[PDB]
Amino acid sequence: VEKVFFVTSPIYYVNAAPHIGHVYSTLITDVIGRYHRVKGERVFALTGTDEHGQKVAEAAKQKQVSPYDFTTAVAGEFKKCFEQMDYSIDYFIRTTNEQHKAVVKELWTKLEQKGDIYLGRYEGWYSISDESFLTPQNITDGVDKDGNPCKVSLESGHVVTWVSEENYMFRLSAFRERLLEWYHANPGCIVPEFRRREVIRAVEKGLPDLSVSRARATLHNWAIPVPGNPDHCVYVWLDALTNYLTGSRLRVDESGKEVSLVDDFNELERFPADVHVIGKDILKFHAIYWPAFLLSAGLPLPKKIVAHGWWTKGNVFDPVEKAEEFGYDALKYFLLRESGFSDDGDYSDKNMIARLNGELADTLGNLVMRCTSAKINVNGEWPSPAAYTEEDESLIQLIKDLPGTADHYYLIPDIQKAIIAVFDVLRAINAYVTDMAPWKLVKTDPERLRTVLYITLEGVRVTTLLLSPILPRKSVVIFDMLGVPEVHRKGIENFEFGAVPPGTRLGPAVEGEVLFSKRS
Ligand code: MET
Repeated sequence: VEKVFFVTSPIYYVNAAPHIGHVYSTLITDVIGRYHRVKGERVFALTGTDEHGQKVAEAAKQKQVSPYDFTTAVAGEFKKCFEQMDYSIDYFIRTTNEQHKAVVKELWTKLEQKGDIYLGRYEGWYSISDESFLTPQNITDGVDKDGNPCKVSLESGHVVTWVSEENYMFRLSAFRERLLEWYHANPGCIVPEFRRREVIRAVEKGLPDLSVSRARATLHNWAIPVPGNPDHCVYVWLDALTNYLTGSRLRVDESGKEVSLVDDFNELERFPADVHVIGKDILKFHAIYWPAFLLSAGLPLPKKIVAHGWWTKGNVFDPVEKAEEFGYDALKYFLLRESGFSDDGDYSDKNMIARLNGELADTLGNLVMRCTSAKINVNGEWPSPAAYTEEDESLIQLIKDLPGTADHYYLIPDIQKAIIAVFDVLRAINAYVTDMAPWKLVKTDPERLRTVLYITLEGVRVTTLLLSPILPRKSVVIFDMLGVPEVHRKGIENFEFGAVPPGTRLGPAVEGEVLFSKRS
């Protein structure tokens, strides 16, 4: 039952540079990973690059560079981007890696031996930009790169082309009943629920067999050869999906480089994924194809697929530019708070500033300053509380209930709802402080201040602990200001109210230090 918590992002295409969609997907992956480490579990978080296929090769042809140099360069830009964004991903995987290819061949061979791969033809539409097979119902009319009539995808609006090849075929049609059993037996396996319902409808309709090879010429020879048939290459998505299996089997050193590939996945206790984070654009591949391959191979199926609301891939939005302007943690807070499982979000500077000023500065920041202020907290310590009033007890109840509420939300996972829950408590704590007016209590009633101050400090600690996956740097600052011992900054034991004992001294002040500075 207890294993390493395995969380993954999709592996991104290297045809263009890093951008918001990749940053978001990896941010979600990172936060889930961070939450489970704070909870005290073992974690392996995976991200990477999808480097083979027609469109990557063509993207490299256009830049007058060999596919090897082009992919190695762009992968480097992705790695730099993720270091810059301050993630805590455990490993970065590239499909060009030899161990990955080893695993692909191994999986391919398994599927072939079970009788689930046969030689056939695909005659039909294809989107090179989505590397996706389409039926005629998923295309319509549109405009070429030059401007002529042509066909485009209803899915993405990218150009389609007709394909008539002799291909290796995966017997996907044979897995319809089993996939439907899987979805019905595990009704939390796809999130959010309306995307779960979408998948089920699709599979109910019926499943065609799936092309899993292309002729080597079509792919510009930039792909993995099919075992025992050099004229064919492995489909970029069988290749790409398999990264999760590869990553589950790689021992990794202290610096982050891969070292060794185990034979049996159970050695490392990662497979299958506990959470696959993906965009909505790639749901069919993760919820239909991937499990069908795993069923064919007799491999365990993933627990959860979370499909967020942005399609994974004169109006620029540069994450690193904005994080340099508003702060890293602040931008992360905004991206995770502004949207759930929909595109709609006012990603404007007006709204980024509204939430920076309203929530992060006025609600969280102001509250940290009030409970550490030398005017209010005169001894610079956690006081021992006196007797609790019924109003005190109501706030204490909220703080006690928060961990279990936030835990359920983080496990769904619905990170927006987990933030909202924490901030509801932060608002309540502010309301309580304005009622008790502890600044007045310093002169008039000191025994009472002890109680008010203790509750405020402990509320700030518990909320900050649950926000630490969202605001990893600022949570450390906050804990330093509160003087929270290092041991108390993680572990489910410290989700409990009263974990930091009275008499703990605060961290020292800096002359005019601000936590979140208000902009405009
Ligand atoms: C197995 S995840 C693959 C995702 C795909 N390379 C994309 O960027 O959309």
